[PDB]
Amino acid sequence: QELPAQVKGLAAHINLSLSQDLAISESLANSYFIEQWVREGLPEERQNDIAAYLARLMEQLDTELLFIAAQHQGRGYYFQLRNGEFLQRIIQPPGSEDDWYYHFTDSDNAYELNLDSDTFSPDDAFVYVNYRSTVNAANGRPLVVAGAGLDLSQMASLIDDFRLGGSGHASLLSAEGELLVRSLQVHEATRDGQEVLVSTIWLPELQRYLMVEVDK
Amino acid sequence: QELPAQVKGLAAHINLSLSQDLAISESLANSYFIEQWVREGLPEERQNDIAAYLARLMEQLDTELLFIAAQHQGRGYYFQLRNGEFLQRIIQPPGSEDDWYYHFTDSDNAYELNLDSDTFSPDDAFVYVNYRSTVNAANGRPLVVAGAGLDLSQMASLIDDFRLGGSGHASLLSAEGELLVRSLQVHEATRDGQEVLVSTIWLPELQRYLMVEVDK
Ligand SMILES: Nc1nc2[nH]cnc2c(=O)[nH]1
Ligand SMILES: Nc1nc2[nH]cnc2c(=O)[nH]1
Repeated sequence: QELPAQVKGLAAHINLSLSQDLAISESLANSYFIEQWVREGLPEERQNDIAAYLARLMEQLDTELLFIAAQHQGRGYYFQLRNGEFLQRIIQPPGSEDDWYYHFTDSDNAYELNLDSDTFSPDDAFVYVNYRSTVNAANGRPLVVAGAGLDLSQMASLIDDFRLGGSGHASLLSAEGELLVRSLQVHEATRDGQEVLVSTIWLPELQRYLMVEVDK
Repeated sequence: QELPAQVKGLAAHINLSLSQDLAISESLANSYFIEQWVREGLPEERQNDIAAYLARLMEQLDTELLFIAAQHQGRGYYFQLRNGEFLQRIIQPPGSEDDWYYHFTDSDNAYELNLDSDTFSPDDAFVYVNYRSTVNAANGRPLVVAGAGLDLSQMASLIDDFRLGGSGHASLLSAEGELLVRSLQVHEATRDGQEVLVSTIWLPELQRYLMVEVDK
């Protein structure tokens, strides 16, 4: 049976791409230079530097968004490099859209992959790689929560990266059944028109399932 | 046949570990802060900072050695964090042991995994993750060549990480037959005493082959 092993290998491909992104996100969240920039009071004079730094990562990871959420004097600051623009704002109280932060920082997870609409542009939704810094602020929250906001179209192109015979559909869903993107125990099911074979597997790094259809 | 697929999966495990190391090495070689420290003339005043920075990576990658080779005014400087010590020296001409540099910088490879004896301590030999910076100096050489020096004992523990049935031996060799470490088309060969099954596969990221023996 080539199809099950092929599904496992493609899942491994997705895993290694996300793992490169995750390692870079951890190194960014625990960056000594970013922590020193935070302790210095986040001077605007060095912002350009910071931008360049994040640029060097965006070129390597090919991700649309890069974000840094810093804590200083009890205030949270959200910075984002995207499309050459370096945007900055203040993190909102838990009653607004930034409650995700209060979520991830209240969980004991070192990292989570939460899908959410962008706070600078609510129209676009991204898959955010929230990684927590080892250092904690005086209020108990992570000093830095940095990572990469992935454009879901890329998600579509890297699952469309490999196709079995050039046909079939590959889908990636969430744990509640919310579908994220579209291009072990294998089963056979009759689809509308013609029958197909389906087989699913769950990714722990993404917290999310993966299905695939194949005909002849 | 479970053994071939198991060999492929363990090779994938080795690949993903080395890939985390490689991504961190690339981000370090193309670090904007390191490049600014180089352009500033490599001030000793900031050395502590640099050290801390590299420390933050060594804690994440669990690698014995971290190295940075910088170019400034036509002179090459070799820095290494290891065991809490921040060592620094001048890169030797091609007639000495640093010729590896002139090798890797003369190849069009973005990165190479060269095994070599340490230049600060010739007794210990490491597997060096040489990654080239995108920026080039005025003399045409990479402005920064940074990465991680892996202790081969770790290499032994991550191939001993997974064992089939708790028996058998897994070996990793070079392209000339030089064995690196010890714990597709499968073949059967009679070893001294009792017969065994052997199957090998080549890793492109490591440029190196992988064998494995199994009895019953
Ligand atoms: N909306 C939103 N923006 C983010 N920026 C970083 N992480 C997130 C997240 O989870 N949601
Ligand atoms: N000896 C030695 N030291 C290194 N430091 C970084 N790369 C190397 C290498 O290839 N050889």
